[PDB]
Amino acid sequence: GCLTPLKPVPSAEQLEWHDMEMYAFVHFTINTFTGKEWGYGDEKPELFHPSDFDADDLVRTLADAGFKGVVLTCKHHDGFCLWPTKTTLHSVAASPWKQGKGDVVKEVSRACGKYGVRFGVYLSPWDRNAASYGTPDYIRMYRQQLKELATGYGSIFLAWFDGANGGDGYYGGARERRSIDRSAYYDWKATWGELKKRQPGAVIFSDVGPDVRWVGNESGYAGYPCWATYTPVPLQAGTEPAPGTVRYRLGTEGTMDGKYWIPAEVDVSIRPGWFWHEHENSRVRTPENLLKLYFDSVGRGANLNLNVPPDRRGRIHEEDKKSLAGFRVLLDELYSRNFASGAQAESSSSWKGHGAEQVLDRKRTTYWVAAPEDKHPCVVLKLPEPAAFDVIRLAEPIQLGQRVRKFRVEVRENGQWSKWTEGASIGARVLLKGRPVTADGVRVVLEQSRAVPALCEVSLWKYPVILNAPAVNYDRNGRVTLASAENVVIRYTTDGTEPGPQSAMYRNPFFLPAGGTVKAAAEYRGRKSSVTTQIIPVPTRDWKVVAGERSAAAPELAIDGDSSTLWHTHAAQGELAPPQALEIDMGRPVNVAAVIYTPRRDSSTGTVDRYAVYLSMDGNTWGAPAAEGEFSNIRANPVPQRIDLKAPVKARYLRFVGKRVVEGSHVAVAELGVLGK
Ligand SMILES: [Ca+2]
Ligand SMILES: [Ca+2]
Repeated sequence: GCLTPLKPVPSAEQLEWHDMEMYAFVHFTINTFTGKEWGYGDEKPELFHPSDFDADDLVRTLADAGFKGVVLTCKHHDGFCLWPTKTTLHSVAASPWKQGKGDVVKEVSRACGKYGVRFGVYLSPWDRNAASYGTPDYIRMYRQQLKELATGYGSIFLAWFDGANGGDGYYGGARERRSIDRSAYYDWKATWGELKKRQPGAVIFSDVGPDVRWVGNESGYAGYPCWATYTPVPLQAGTEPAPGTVRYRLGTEGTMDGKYWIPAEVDVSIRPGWFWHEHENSRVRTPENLLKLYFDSVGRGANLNLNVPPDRRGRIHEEDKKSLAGFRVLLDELYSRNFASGAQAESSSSWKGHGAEQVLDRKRTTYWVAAPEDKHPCVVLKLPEPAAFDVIRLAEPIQLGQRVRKFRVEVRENGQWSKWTEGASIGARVLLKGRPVTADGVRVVLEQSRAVPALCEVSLWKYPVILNAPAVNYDRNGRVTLASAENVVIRYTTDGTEPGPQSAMYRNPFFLPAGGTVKAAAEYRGRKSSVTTQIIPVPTRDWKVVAGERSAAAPELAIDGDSSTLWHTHAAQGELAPPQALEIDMGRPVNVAAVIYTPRRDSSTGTVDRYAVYLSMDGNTWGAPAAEGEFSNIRANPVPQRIDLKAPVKARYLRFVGKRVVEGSHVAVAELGVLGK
């Protein structure tokens, strides 16, 4: 079955790149040691002194996360080079890292070889230290740097050519603004030709790059359809397309029937900034985020390039490693069971031996092709029994072209077929997520295509369960109800320990008539979730309101357990001013140790700041205040406030006196509770 291709087609190196699916950035240079996202160029190389670098750890941590390549920023915009280049001493050769000089590029490419992951380079065309930048001599220097990187560090699978500029820089002390004709300065054709002479197996990235294109954003999403084909058009009509001179937002979806084959890379950072920042340790993308990113990039037909910036300790930070390990666990669960492996494949037609069955081995080299006859080609998978799934994966033999243009996927439930998902492009691969179904039949219908269609993979998958922390709710009876999105086991503790994997399971609403602390956690297939911790106050069903201004709002709205219900003293007669008091008969002698005041959410009107609480056992003699003070920072942060008693008191009657407020001049209590440890 030697079938006729559909121009354009990818090359062998582009096919390998596609099959990689995903790979990593490592933004690491002197800016990592300045705190800047873009360096100026005046940095002393003294400042590149990573304490405890270790490249094996770096590459291994990335490879365990499933990334198949590492792209190192060998020189970023600041112009400082991570290897002892012969073009400048604004390199590691000047740094105290190592006795004078080591070589980060050598170590990272060596570890990439050590762990079977590809190695690629980023060499910023815009050099902000080279005093020759703007003159042809900088082009000579840049060509020598590219030769050095492409001569002594093994195979390079991708070279990353950033088209971004921005003008000013140190430029060897010039401290000047320089601009270059981006569409002609770097003379890209010859530089890239020489590079691909000494690295025939490499792939060129840039906004136009003859091999891989930029997705046109840095937020981490390609657009569906994300055609691999692409025809760059310039920003300024007439100029010649080049990195930084093309309508780049068009690179988010590609071009329908393009003239060239430049598939898309989704470069995105695990953190807001491309380089390591300490104040971003709390903003590292969660594994669920990274999986969503994986779909919105890989599962749309593009490839993923996640940036993991080593800190200025020279290591991937602990948060980054935690998130990467979680992301690997989630990708592994996603591909635990292929609900198509074991199925039968049928087709509306076939051509010269490429039968339907050929889509079950997931291999991109074996494929089904329809006959140039039926205008509605289709592929049916029949399953051994109804199976629970929600994700389909489709793939084309892209080496023969990209053919599918509009397509749908129908599922068979309860004996009947209904439409489940649809789309436009397939290309390298597409992950379609639909409604969760229990089905034993899948139909892929290729509605329209320019050339006789073909598929190399049809596989079925269950999207991993998002383990959201358990909701812990309670009524005025102490009846506690735990809940979560379905199909999760919930463990819980009431003493104060953390919910270990051997803690009490949740089953039905349980009781806690003393007031305490609940800590719950969700579980599914060995993977845990965040721990919800909730303090349950004492029951309030025997509580009656003994004293409190009624002519405006019913005081029972402050002990009804609903924070969205409001007691106030803002009657149509007047804004009756503080102090406003609530005397509560608790119905039973309670051993109170804390008082909870829940203010209103939407406003700061009526919220109290200075408070007094009296306790008694007859409601007639109160005495000195049982507690006393202010609610510091309740204006900007109106949340439930806790009055811890200096010493626990046993009492039946409680008087809460709001003495004065934050804004307005009536008192407003949303809820009022009591804790008795
Ligand atoms: Ca196949
Ligand atoms: Ca209330």
